[PDB]
Parts: sequence; C-alpha cells; structure tokens
Amino acid sequence: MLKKKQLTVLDLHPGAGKTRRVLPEIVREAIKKRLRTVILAPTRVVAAEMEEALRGLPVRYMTTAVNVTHSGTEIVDLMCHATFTSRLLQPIRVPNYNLNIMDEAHFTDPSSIAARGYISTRVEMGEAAAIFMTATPPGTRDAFPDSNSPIMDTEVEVPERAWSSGFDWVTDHSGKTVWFVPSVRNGNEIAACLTKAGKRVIQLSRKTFETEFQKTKNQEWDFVITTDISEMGANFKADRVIDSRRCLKPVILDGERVILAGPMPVTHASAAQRRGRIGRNPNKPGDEYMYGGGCAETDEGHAHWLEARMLLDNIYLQDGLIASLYRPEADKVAAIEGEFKLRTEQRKTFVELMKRGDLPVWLAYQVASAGITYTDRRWCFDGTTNNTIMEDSVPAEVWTKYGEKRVLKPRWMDARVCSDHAALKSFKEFAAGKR
Ligand SMILES: CC1(C)OC(=O)c2cc(Br)c(O)cc2O1
Repeated sequence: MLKKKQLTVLDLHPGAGKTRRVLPEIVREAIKKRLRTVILAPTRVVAAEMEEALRGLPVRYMTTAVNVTHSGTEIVDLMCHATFTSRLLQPIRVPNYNLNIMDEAHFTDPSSIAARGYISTRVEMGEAAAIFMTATPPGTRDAFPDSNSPIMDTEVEVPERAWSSGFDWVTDHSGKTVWFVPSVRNGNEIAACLTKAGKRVIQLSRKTFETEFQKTKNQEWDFVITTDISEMGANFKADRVIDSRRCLKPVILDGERVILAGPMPVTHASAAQRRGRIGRNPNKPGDEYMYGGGCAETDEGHAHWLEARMLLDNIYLQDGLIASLYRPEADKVAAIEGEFKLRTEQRKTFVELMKRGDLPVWLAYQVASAGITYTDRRWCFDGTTNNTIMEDSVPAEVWTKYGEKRVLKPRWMDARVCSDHAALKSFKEFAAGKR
C-alpha cells in the first residue's frame, strides 16, 4: 500500500475496524519505512478518537482537540481535512508527504473534495502514495452494505413536520434513536414535537457538533436529531436510525446566486453512512433502520464540487499546473481547470473572507474576484431588491460600521448565509464590520 505512485481505497464495511485496527498498523509500517506521513480526520471529534487508537505512537497532533506534549521528532502529522486545505492555500510551507491517509474519505465538504483532488494528483504524478479510508467510495450504488450484526431495514413514511397522530412507532420505542433530518430548521420542529411528548432530545449540526456531541456521552437521551454531519464517523450507542433520506442541495443559478434546493433524495453513499450508525455491535443483532424515501445522485451539479475547483485553482502544485479532482468524483461539476485562478492579492482576500469572514467558498470568490478588499462591506447593502434577506417575515437590518441602519441586501445572494438563525446572526455581524 505504501509504495509510490499508488492510491489505495480501503473500503471495508462500516464498523469493520478501519480506524481502531487498520490505521495503527499502517502508521507503524510508515514510521518503520521513514515515510513522512499525514493523517486527515474529518472533524475534531474524529481527531480525538484517533489519538486513543494511536496512543503510544509518535504522532504530532496539529489540533487543539487533543492535549499532548509533542516530542518534536514525530514524522507523522495528524490534522483535520479543512486544516490541510487551508494550509495549502495560505503562504505556509506544507511538507510534500510521502504517504497521505484520509479517514472518512467520503466527506463532501468543499475542503475535503479539494484535499482528495490535490492528493490524487500528486499520486498520479508519481510523487506520493495515498490511502482513502471509507466504506462508501465516490459513486457507490449500494445503500445497504454489510454490518457487524444484522439490521432490520424498513421502508416507511417518516414525519418531516410536527405530528399529532399516525406515527405511533416513532414514540412507542424504548431504545435510543438517531434521526437524520435535511436541515437545522426541520430538526428544530421535530425536536420540539418530541420534547412536548416527554422525550429527551439532543440536536447536532456543523456549527454545534463538538459541544453537543459530548452531551451524547454525558447525559441520558432518547433521540439525537442530526443533519448529514453525523455521516462522518460520529458514533452512538443506539439501536435505531430513523432516516428521512432527504438533504438540501446548494445550487448555483446562472452563475449569479446560490439557493438551497430541495429537500431532495440523499446519495446511496449518504444513506449507507446514515444506516451505518447502527448494526455495529456483533452481540446486539436486530438494530432498526427506518427509511422514508429512495436514493438519487444529487451530488451532480451540487455547488460543493464547483467550490472544490475554486479552492484547487488557487493552490500551487508545480509552476502553472493545477490539481484535478479525484477521478471518480470529477464529472460532478462542469468546470474549466484554472478558470478560478486569482492573482496574489485577490487570492489573499479570497482566503481571508473564508478563514476570518466565515463565508461560503462561492460567495468569498465573488467578492475577491470583483476586486473588493476584505474590510469593504458596501457590497452587503447594494444588491437588487430580490436579494433582500428576510428575518421573521420582515427585511433583516443592521447598523453599518458607519453607524447607519440599513437593510441587508447583498450584491451576491448565497442562501447559506441565512439558512438558519445562527447563520443569519453571523452574516449580520459580518455586514456590520464586526469581524
Ligand atoms: C492547526 C493549528 C492552527 O492549531 C494547532 O492546534 C496546531 C498545532 C500544531 Br503541533 C501545529 O504544528 C500547528 C497547529 O496549527
């Protein structure tokens, strides 16, 4: 696996031991061969689980999620998928790793797709080896893979709103349930309905993941209501998964705006990962998987693959060459390699709008390519009337950095800046010049 010019896909079924059993063996072999190695974790929670599996091995943990006193002689680095891509983009020297290991390599966030593109190109060039660890590689058509113990799979109508009757099976259950919803707002309504019925509910989403995930260990719960973030190695002690089989899809319209389309069917990879949360204990057969719709290839035309191209066009590889997306996911976007390449100063603005501004990739690109500087927020207020952002059925308003009350009306509308109360609050702070 570790020899140059080779990319290996380690596709053992969910719960087969890729992280706890296979990963330490690969690391020992890499250290024995003096291979400068990088291990890429999707989240800070997975990074913490990896430190437990690799305890006693000389690994440099480039994350504050782990508290370790490094020796300074480690040749193995561990960091998140987003940190790797961020460091490549910035004027920071990233070693050219001989071995690149990506855990939960199915992650479809733009920074993860970009990391796969960069690593696979280095391998194609004959410069590095790579191991992608996932039960569901890109393009998988099997939503029902093998598991540690048998699962009861049931196609059933799943509520997506509060209900009064017709879904007794949901609340009549006495075990623990992990329920995947298409959005934070949809999970809020189902959570409220379950709480009113006497259930103890925890909610998880990208922004709250590390903090709220700890509650799944620290307190008794009946339900976990989660978005698709829990498809990336988050493990639970549960006996049932309820899966709406739906997700939101960011779509770029006429290259001028981003909408959150759907809810629409999840990919087979996502469904297999959601189901994969249960059937993990070989001594507990009969875990349930209730699913409320079919699968479709909704990653085709999904904005994340276009956003991965914007990131890869701005990463130095060799002279004017640009890394391609990983071959099995390369047809998900129609893009000219190099079309998003920015000049030095615009690239710096693009990076800062993402890193400090916390803006979606697409939106950060529109601002930086228009020649606007990071602190210039006039674009948050000079868009067309149809770009007015609404809050509680009335236009959102902020005090500008000049002390003037203005309606939020960005020149470029990206629905992810107001997909929920938390996102809109963060965007309002940005428009006001507060970060
Ligand atoms: C990832 C980030 C920003 O934060 C860390 O926790 C960290 C730790 C080490 Br060690 C390192 O070399 C670099 C790092 O930079």
